[PDB]
Amino acid sequence: AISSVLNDILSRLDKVEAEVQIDRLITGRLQSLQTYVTQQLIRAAEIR
Amino acid sequence: VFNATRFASVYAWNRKRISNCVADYSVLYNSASFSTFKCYGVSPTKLND
Ligand SMILES: *[C@@H]1O[C@H](CO)[C@@H](O[C@@H]2O[C@H](CO)[C@@H](O[C@H]3O[C@H](CO)[C@@H](O)[C@H](O)[C@@H]3O)[C@H](O)[C@H]2NC(C)=O)[C@H](O)[C@H]1NC(C)=O
Repeated sequence: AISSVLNDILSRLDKVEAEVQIDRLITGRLQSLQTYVTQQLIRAAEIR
Repeated sequence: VFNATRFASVYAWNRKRISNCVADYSVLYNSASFSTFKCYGVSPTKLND
């Protein structure tokens, strides 16, 4: 995407070009939590 | 910029630097003269913000 700040996309783009950009961040970020929460669920099984 | 008497040949394409001034892009967007006004890292409305 054009920028790693959300509001610097949203101020600079319309309702459709922003949907193409923003969903990239929604993807990448979601995969960043889906990673992190997995990593914690496994560590948690280590500490358990 | 948009109203010089002559433009350059596209091999020697002239480049004018714009700086230390107010820009109102609605003047251009509202101009029924332009066949093409596509923006490539912003949207043409949001230019004013
Ligand atoms: C090239 O230069 C031209 C002269 O500056 C310019 O045309 C002028 O455009 C303005 C609007 O920005 C007009 O202003 C008048 O508009 C209406 C006309 O009905 C009036 O009700 C308003 O009160 C206002 O005075 C000028 O009338 C118009 N003049 C001429 C001779 O066309 C072009 O827009 C410029 N083109 C580019 C590409 O920049």
